[PDB]
Amino acid sequence: MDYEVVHDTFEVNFDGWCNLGVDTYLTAVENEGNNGTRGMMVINRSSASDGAYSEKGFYLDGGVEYKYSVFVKHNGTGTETFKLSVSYLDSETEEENKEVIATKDVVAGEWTEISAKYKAPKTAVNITLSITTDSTVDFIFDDVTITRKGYAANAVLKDMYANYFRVGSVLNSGTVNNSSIKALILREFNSITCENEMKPDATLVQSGSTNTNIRVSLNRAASILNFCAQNNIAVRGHTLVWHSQTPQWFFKDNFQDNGNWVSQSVMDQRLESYIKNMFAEIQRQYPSLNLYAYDVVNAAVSDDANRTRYYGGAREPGYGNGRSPWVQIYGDNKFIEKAFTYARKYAPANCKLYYNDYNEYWDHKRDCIASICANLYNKGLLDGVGMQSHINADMNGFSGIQNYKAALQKYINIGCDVQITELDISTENGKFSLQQQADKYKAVFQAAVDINRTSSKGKVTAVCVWGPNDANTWLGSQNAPLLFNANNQPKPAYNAVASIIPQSEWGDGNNPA
Ligand SMILES: O[C@@H]1[C@@H](O)[C@H](O[C@@H]2CO[C@@H](O[C@@H]3CO[C@@H](O)[C@H](O)[C@H]3O)[C@H](O)[C@H]2O)OC[C@H]1O
Ligand SMILES: [Ca+2]
Repeated sequence: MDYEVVHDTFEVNFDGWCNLGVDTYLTAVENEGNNGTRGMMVINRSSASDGAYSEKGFYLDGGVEYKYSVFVKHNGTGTETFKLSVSYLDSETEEENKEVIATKDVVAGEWTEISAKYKAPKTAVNITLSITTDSTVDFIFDDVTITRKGYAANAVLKDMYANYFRVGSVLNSGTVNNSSIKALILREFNSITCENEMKPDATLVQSGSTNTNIRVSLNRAASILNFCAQNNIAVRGHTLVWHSQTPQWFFKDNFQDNGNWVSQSVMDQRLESYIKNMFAEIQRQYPSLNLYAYDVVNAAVSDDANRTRYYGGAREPGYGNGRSPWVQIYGDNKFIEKAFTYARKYAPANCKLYYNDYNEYWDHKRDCIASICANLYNKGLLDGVGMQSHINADMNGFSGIQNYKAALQKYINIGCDVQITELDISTENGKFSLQQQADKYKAVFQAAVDINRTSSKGKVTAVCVWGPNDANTWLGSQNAPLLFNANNQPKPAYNAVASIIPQSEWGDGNNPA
């Protein structure tokens, strides 16, 4: 058992560990760790199955044997039976099986090692270590260890663009288990956004929320944040307010999907609380994470010209289908400035606040987004406009290079920054070739680089692609819309984008400027 694949020694961050059981609480405390170090306390359990867990899919493969080892300590009376358990999901049967791998009776007051060798089936993905007891006893663990068993800049995006902006991609619960993508991200990208795991419905906790204390959870995001903090990859938060992927109950008097719409002043409380508590938890659990940007409000301007003309861009009130529960409560887009105010209040200083939207180069919508953002920038509330940049491969037309530069320029002319937040470039089911997609990718990065070489005030501080490869895109792979194919081989677009910056100007991707 040579290689060490995991070593969690909670000195800085929670290292990807979550509370098992909706009411269990994890708290990392100084000096309560093994050897006087920082340790991880698990409290408030209410059944032998409650406890703590960590998805380690990033680090553990199916069909491989590992030695799993954790030091634990409890402060009760007599012996406690500790259990280490491993869970996976069978990529065939789609069932979660959890087998207890080590059972060990542990005396009070003493740091003890619990460990065993375990080899999960060849078809196991999402391998998850969890610690529990045979009682509902409180405990503390430290020094989790899993083992087996067998500046010159590189030609990589983050290094090539180190003097210009971060270069981002996206991770999700599924891709976080893909070894091959882990290697890709580490090699190329210095920014990650969670595709879904930081949205309101992935983070809000219904049980026990109240108007002035909305409970939140990073359990869905934790392996990602952990992976990013551990490897010095910056993260964009996505997203605090959005008419989509937000539970209806969040908007209802009794925290139930079918309650009554709440008043504006009730919803102010809940809005502020969600925002305060999201920032508090990120700080609490991943203080070393470079949370460089956050999408405070997402996609609030309507695609409908009638609404941008006569209703300040408000979507239609309601829930689902592009309707907005925010407009349902507030009547209006006034909630936007509210969200940025609370975000300015609780975000770290280095965390830049973005209004993010798509079809951002369509005149009537562009004009409305630019106006909203300029008013916010001027009040000190907003730092940047996010251009989602869900575009196609056509140099001409609705998202062609002209419309796109015009929008990039009008955003930059506000004085704020710009980020290109969710870039993908659809071939429209093969209507456009990979060679034309390469041209559009080259045009877009080239336009960002040009802004940065020109002026001044405004900059493009990130360019991010909405996915790591063509096997993992929300547009479906028939639109092959990213820089790497389904085997992570670089496409023509990658070659193209890698050819814009001369070797002399490359810098340190881990310390971009
Ligand atoms: O059924 C749910 C899926 O539909 C959901 O898929 C995600 C939908 O949101 C996508 O990302 C957005 C794309 O558009 C921009 O306007 C937004 O700012 C982005 O958030 C995301 O890529 C999809 O994966 O997730 C899984 C299901 O529960
Ligand atoms: Ca420790």
